[PDB]
Amino acid sequence: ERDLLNPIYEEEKQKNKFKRLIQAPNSYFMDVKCAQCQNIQMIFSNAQSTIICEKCSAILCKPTGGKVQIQAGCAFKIKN
Amino acid sequence: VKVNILAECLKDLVNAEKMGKKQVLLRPVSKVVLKFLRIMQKNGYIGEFEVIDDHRSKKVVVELIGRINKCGVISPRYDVPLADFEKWTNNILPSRQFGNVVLTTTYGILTHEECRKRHTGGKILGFFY
Amino acid sequence: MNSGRANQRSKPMTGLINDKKEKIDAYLPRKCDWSNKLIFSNDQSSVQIAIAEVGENGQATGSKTNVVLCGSVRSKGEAHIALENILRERGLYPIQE
Amino acid sequence: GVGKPRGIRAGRKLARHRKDQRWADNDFNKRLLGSRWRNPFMGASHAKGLVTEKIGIESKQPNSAVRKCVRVLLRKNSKKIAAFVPMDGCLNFLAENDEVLVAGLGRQGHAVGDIPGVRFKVVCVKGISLLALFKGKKEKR
Amino acid sequence: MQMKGKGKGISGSALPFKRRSPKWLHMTPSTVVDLSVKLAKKGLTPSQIGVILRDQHGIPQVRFLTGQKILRILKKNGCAPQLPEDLYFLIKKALSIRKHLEKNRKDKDSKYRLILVESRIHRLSRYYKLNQKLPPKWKYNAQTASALVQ
RNA sequence: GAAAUGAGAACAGUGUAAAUCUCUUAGCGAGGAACAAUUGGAGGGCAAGUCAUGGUGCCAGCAGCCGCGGUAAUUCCAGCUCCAAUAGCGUAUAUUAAAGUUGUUGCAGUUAAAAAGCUCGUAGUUGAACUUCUGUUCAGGUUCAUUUCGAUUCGUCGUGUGAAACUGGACAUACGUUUGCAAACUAAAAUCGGCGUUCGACUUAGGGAGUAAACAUUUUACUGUGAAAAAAUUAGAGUGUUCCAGGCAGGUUUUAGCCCGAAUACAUUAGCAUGGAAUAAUGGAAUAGGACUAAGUCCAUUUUAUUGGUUCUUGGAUUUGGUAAUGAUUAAUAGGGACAGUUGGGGGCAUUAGUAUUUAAUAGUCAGAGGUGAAAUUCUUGGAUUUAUUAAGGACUAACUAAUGCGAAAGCAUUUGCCAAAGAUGUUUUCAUUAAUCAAGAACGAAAGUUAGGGGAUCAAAGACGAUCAGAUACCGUCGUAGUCUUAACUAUAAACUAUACCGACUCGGGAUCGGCUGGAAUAAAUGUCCAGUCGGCACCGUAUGAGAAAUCAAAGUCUUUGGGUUCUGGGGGAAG
Ligand SMILES: [Mg+2]
Ligand SMILES: [Mg+2]
Ligand SMILES: [Mg+2]
Ligand SMILES: [Mg+2]
Ligand SMILES: [Mg+2]
Ligand SMILES: [Mg+2]
Ligand SMILES: [Mg+2]
Ligand SMILES: [Mg+2]
Ligand SMILES: [Mg+2]
Ligand SMILES: [Mg+2]
Ligand SMILES: [Mg+2]
Ligand SMILES: [Mg+2]
Ligand SMILES: [Mg+2]
Ligand SMILES: [Mg+2]
Ligand SMILES: [Mg+2]
Ligand SMILES: [Mg+2]
Ligand SMILES: [Mg+2]
Ligand SMILES: [Mg+2]
Ligand SMILES: [Mg+2]
Ligand SMILES: [Mg+2]
Ligand SMILES: [Mg+2]
Ligand SMILES: [Mg+2]
Ligand SMILES: [Mg+2]
Ligand SMILES: [Mg+2]
Ligand SMILES: [Mg+2]
Ligand SMILES: [Zn+2]
Repeated sequence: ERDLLNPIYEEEKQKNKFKRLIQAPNSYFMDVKCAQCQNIQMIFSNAQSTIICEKCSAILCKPTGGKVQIQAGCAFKIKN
Repeated sequence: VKVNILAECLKDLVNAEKMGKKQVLLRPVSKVVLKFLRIMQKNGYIGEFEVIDDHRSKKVVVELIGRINKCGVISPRYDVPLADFEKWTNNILPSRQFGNVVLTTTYGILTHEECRKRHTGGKILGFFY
Repeated sequence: MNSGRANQRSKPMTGLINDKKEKIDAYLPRKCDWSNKLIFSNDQSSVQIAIAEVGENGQATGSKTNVVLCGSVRSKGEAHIALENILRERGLYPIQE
Repeated sequence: GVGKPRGIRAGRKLARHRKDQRWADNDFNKRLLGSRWRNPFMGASHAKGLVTEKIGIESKQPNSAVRKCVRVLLRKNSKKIAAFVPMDGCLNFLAENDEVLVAGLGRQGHAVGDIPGVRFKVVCVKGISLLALFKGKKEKR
Repeated sequence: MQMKGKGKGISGSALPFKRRSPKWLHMTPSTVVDLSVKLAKKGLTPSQIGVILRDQHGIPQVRFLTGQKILRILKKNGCAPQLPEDLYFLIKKALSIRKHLEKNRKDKDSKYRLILVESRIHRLSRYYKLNQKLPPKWKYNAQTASALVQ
């Protein structure tokens, strides 16, 4: 027995992006702080490209299917 | 693709009462789907129901009493003069006692029966008993 | 949503009543409480459970509550969850010390 | 859905389909192809004719017997006909060259289970119902 | 799932509920409109521009922020990409196929694949022409394709 | 045993142009072969013989289809007795129903007949969701309910409540505007009376409401009435002696006149009038321009007697300025594109191996090899088979290779390198119905086969031989041509198989898989392993108060509780593809 209108948070957290009721994504946004310049740039959780630090020109993120690996030790807050 | 979601929603629901589901989630929903729903509700077939706001085209959840025996639509929604009624009443309904053949009119949507009251009716929509 | 549920059990169940407001149906059949289906005249696998009423001291009272569970629901291994819920409804499954 | 299309705008389709898929019926295909007119009677129910000769035919499968039959010449049609003479002594009345009235046996096609290629019955001799000649108190020439 | 009696699935993308613009971000519609048209001037697809504004400058959904869909913004600012991504690209690969086919005049799987791709293009033309979003005398044959190559 | 009585036959009367007949009616008119029932059956279907009946003996014949008949026939011939319809009853042929056996409703399509081998694709058919919802109050009925009221009787009305919904109003940013009518009430001003005001009657203004015309993009569709000949069908009245049926007839007791009738409905399809709010299609402002409003200007113009000239009313054209929240629904667990790592025996060019089969060289011996159940043609000391090295050549990709992978299907497995392509996953990217299926019409489609060249190692249709057999131009054995390989043409079929059309939504349990992704743990920091999710892809296990003829089916399911969209196919068998 389960209510379909007041579903558990966990359950919906497991389900597939499009299966959840209100239906929302997983992607998020993050302020990255270069390993040098320090500049704080916003990068999308699913960047589809390599990202440079507009200050110096360092490498911050490498693209993948879904996740974006962050180059070396750079900082990252999840804006939400 | 999809078509007459009223049909999409309807059978999904029948499959419900038939399987003994405790409640149902209808995915693609419209004014029609909802009107039909409150008409079944009003006549006492389905229970309380909630419409969730899918920012695209709402999702509805209908509680299942356990009195729905069958509720479907009718292929092309033929036109039906008031004279064409008994034909369909003896046709679709399991008796001269559960008269529920929903139709579309200019006067909105009425029960198989209400259409005789208002005296107009028009195109068939669906049925439930 | 208790809503619909409370309202179906609401009034009494009475079979085919004629103009002369007479009941005619040879007998009024038992109805499955968790499903609201009809219990046959020969439904082998449908059962009526008898549960007893207790009186605030660990003692038992000469009072029982019945639960009708149709065939199919009992067959899909529902019963245990079905009953455990008809008992929530009639305020009873949760058994406080 | 099933094969047939359920559109309110697709009546034409269903219509032509039925007119077509309908040729699969022999009863239909039969009368529709003026077939009835080509048989020996030319559609007709009965036909007059002259006895060309009384011949006998052998029974088929589990039966063994000498069937009485007359080879007739239909009038306006002018065809050779195989005609079974009914009851017992019957052929004893049919004199060669007399006028005979013939009709079919159970739906024009298969002959009685017993007979081979015979499709007709003989009902009149010189314009005298056979039954009549079969029962003494009736008629004879 | 288009030209596929057998293959079919779900790539992704589901716009979040909250129809307003993210909190953290501050940018009068105009601010974006500049980036958008600037970026566009460099020669970008509204398809690609939007990608930047999400990966680079945290703007999830330009439409939600401006109240304007990219292509529209662009068209209002003269920076309109003549021929739509849709058609453009299909025709691009449609062409790439032809070139490859030449030196491999025997590669049959490719003859087939092109047949499908050329088929699509005729489907877009039918469409884009009907929305008076492309001159009626438009015709992709081989000259329409090589015409864009110059 | 006597009464009864039409057939029958009749003077009269009626009727008729005459005549016939009917009808009324006197004399005459019924008791057993009579004053009269047939026709067609009696195994089953199909109602009726269990006769120990006679004749016939697969003969004569019956039989609609099963089947009867060869010496003891329940189906023949006939007797008897029975059954069925009965002034009727058989038969032949076409046709209706049974025929959900031509199917829109309402079929079938794995194996019974039936999905096309497979994809593309204009006609056709089919198409996601949003746009006054809603509330309050009044009123007219309607119903239903009633610990209820007043009336009547052999079953209704009125009254009250609650309720629902209808309606119609009103009002609430809310389906209209003008007109004329009527008007219903109110706010002022006037007049009139009493004592500026308390009040009253009577005027202007004001919209509902109340009609008619003008408007709400255009149809579908539905309401309703106008139209849809008569006769016929249904059907009211109506004792033609009932009835068919005609439309007449009812009361002389108001009889030189009375009473009453010849009604009504249905009529779909296309046209007309008209009420309309749903579904459905269609449309309005996106280059811009639209809208409303004021003025200016230009063109056109009615009435002013008429012609000019001005003006002006009325249409249209622009410019400007003002007003208005100026004008583009979401973004389909639909579809198309962009992008990102990645995956695959997908494909096309290159390239590249590896053993093996042949065949050749270089050496090495020695009498047998090879083949079968046995042997036999076959090969061999001008050296076989054999062993080592090596080479030429054409095909082939082993073992890993499995209910595992990719490709529309046919089909696809050595390395490496290019060439254009693809799924799935990932997306807070765009585009926003672009789509589903499809006659026409095209792209493919192992083999075998065909044309013209290549190539020719192995196996091998035809063929040549051995053996086996009673027979062997067959199943074994020895050889061998076409092919098998390839380039370029052509051929399109195959148990082209899951014998199960594609798109879509649902519904049981369970682990294991292949590809992608996201969390986590250990090592370790691995293009690895494991735990847990989850999309998408083969497949399996268990099970169904779901399906079936069953085998069986998680779909072959959500179909008598018979209807998501679309294409193709079948209609007893054989002759026949
Ligand atoms: Mg037989
Ligand atoms: Mg899908
Ligand atoms: Mg007389
Ligand atoms: Mg007597
Ligand atoms: Mg008799
Ligand atoms: Mg007989
Ligand atoms: Mg007899
Ligand atoms: Mg006998
Ligand atoms: Mg008969
Ligand atoms: Mg037939
Ligand atoms: Mg108003
Ligand atoms: Mg390759
Ligand atoms: Mg050999
Ligand atoms: Mg070699
Ligand atoms: Mg593999
Ligand atoms: Mg290998
Ligand atoms: Mg070809
Ligand atoms: Mg050759
Ligand atoms: Mg021998
Ligand atoms: Mg050989
Ligand atoms: Mg991980
Ligand atoms: Mg896993
Ligand atoms: Mg079946
Ligand atoms: Mg199974
Ligand atoms: Mg069906
Ligand atoms: Zn830096």
